Amino acid sequence: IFPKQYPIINFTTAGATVQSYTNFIRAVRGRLTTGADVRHEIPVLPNRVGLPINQRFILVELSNHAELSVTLALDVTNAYVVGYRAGNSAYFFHPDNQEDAEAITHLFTDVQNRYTFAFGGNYDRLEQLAGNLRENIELGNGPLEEAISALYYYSTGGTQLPTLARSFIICIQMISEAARFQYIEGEMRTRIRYNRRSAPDPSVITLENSWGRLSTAIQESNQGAFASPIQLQRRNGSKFSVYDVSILIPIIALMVYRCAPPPSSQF
Ligand SMILES: Nc1nc2cc[nH]c2c(=O)[nH]1
Repeated sequence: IFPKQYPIINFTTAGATVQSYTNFIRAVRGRLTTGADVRHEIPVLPNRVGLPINQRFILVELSNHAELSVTLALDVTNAYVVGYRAGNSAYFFHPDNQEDAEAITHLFTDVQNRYTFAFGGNYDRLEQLAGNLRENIELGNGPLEEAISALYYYSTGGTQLPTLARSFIICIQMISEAARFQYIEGEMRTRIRYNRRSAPDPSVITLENSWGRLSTAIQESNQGAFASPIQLQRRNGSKFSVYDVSILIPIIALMVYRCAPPPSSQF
């Protein structure tokens, strides 16, 4: 066995409800952030520069309403889905650097088959493969159910890259993005609430694209005041500017490490 297995969080699309979903998201958030290091009341993700391999990844066990199981590997430093496991085969996205590649080799070391995609796992690449943009890809418990099915069957011959990519895009938003933004969590919650399945509107997309920007601004903000007005998008697509972190507090839940903690008065 591998010395100390990474924490595993489970979820199932079977009898999934708003409650179970909320629990899942809160659990993920709790495993990502150590609780400590919060800038302007918002918790920050662990700094990779000094983060040991053992406390680098979080496993997410996704099960279908038809005995299908798949396990995603979440990068604790940015809630980035690095890869997944199905049956006895592990698939990882092409790393952007040797450092991460070195870390990736520690995932699912007990599988018989390991494969590394030539393409990256970032939205821009995935959308090209899926032949569909996020704004045209539906989200919800249903789509998620189908997503798990595709991912699992990839290791058996189903393959179909367009579908495979689409599945990833779905899982990422419903898990990673949901844990990142309390707002996105709500969107998914409403969808599950009414057994709905719909594509994400502008406001959601913009947030996903601006996660890094926001994290930076909030950390380099003079006591909450942003150094420059950040433009965001509304549900109808209309743009608006944000000047203070206060407005974003109930929206964003987690931020990626950017600036080094100043006098850390952690009390
Ligand atoms: N792999 C991957 N993970 C995440 C997590 C948030 N956004 C993304 C993304 O675009 N790709």
